[PDB]
Amino acid sequence: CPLMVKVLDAVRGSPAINVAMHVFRKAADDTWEPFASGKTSESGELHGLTTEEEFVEGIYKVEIDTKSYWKALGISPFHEHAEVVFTANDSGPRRYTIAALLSPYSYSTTAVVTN
Amino acid sequence: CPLMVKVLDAVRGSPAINVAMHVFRKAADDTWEPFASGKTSESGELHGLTTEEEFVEGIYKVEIDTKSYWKALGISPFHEHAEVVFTANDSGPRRYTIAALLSPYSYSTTAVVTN
Amino acid sequence: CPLMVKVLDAVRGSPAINVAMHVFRKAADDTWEPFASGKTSESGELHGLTTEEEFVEGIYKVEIDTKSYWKALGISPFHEHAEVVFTANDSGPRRYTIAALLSPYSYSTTAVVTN
Amino acid sequence: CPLMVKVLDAVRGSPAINVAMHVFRKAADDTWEPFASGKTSESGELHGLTTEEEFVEGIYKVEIDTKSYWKALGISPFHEHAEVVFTANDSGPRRYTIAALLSPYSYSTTAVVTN
Ligand SMILES: CSc1nc2cc(Cl)c(Oc3cccc(Cl)c3Cl)cc2[nH]1
Ligand SMILES: CSc1nc2cc(Cl)c(Oc3cccc(Cl)c3Cl)cc2[nH]1
Repeated sequence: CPLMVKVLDAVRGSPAINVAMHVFRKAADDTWEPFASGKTSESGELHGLTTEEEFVEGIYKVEIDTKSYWKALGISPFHEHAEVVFTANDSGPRRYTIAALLSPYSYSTTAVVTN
Repeated sequence: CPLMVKVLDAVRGSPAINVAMHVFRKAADDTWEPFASGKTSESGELHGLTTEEEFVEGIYKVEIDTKSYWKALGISPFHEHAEVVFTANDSGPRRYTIAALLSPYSYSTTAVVTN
Repeated sequence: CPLMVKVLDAVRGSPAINVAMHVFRKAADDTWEPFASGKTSESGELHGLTTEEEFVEGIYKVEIDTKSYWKALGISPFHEHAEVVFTANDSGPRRYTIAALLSPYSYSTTAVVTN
Repeated sequence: CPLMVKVLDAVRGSPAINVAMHVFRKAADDTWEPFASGKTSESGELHGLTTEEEFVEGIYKVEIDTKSYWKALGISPFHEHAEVVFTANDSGPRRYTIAALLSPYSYSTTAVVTN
């Protein structure tokens, strides 16, 4: 699994469950083409977005739909979504974990890159 | 000053100086049109982006060029840029402060909305 | 002002007001002796904790009563308090700003050390 | 496993490996008694600190030795250590995961509490 996302909720002290996210890849004409999408499980994890063959070099954007997550819980948050934009596989294949911690007016994201 | 941005460097424990950013407003056709831009000062702050008359309700995107910042320090970063995407909503007098804390593989952002 | 603390609320997107904290200095027998204390202002800031003459090199602990803050908002928090423990070291003129961003089950803290 | 700790490094984009930590529990005389200790594995995780029987109600402090971690990597950080202080098992047994993200001048911690 070369691209996985883990999301935690800092208000409830729990995984962030049912968070939708869309992944895009920058096309040669510099537009964002849809690449993969999914939602976090009961563990706050989203696996199986892509494969080693399909996950070629490029610039990728992970849009985490944090607004829909908070609204579904009856909370009005600040951000529309959280964005994680990065060049992937520039030096050969890597495995990426994107971790996110969500509050209504704040979020943090970090990346774990392994070879 | 209805919109200010402050950027901090978590590696050096200092304001992030000379960090360029652009602010976009979402248009009716869902494109991002330029709205304002600048570079952070020696205090890591960027003031004077817009005025109350101009800063109407809408969806705004702040795109922070974190990659050039790390590159100029000789450090290889993960992210192409940091994005902060939010709705401005009229609810009493509201000043927006967007803060971003930068590390090579991570960033945190929070909003302080005051009266 | 060689030592200032700023506290933000990530649930409400606001300064954390009336947050009490104590600062301790480590003594030669490894106990923590009281050094300074106060409560954050309406801007979430606590100034005037110490002076340059008094703020000598040493290990300092800032103990922030985050639990009382959340309790007064009707929210059950995880942490008993937030601690920031650091060494003050003379390297040019150095002002210390300690920032803490509070959520019920999380906190982030950073230091900005300027000249 | 009722108490586990996961630590990530925001500078290297990796688990934080070989981070030492000491856990203390507040005794009836209000002193901190040593409870458990360990170091994070290659995955940045520390398991096996305690057992369900031994992990009774109380106030616990997890001291994460972030200074030794950064120094061992030749970096001079701000904090002496990161502290996580919390009441555990007040409403019956729970499982706690403490997650931490480390930068030289900043850290974030969050808690995941499951039943
Ligand atoms: C893939 S299993 C897993 N490892 C984790 C490591 C950490 Cl640090 C974590 O918390 C965070 C995740 C993102 C930003 C911050 Cl600021 C924090 Cl604190 C959750 C984690 N979940
Ligand atoms: C209301 S104006 C304001 N000044 C600030 C100074 C600091 Cl250092 C601050 O910290 C942070 C900024 C971003 C992420 C994190 Cl994780 C933290 Cl901790 C927030 C601030 N907001």
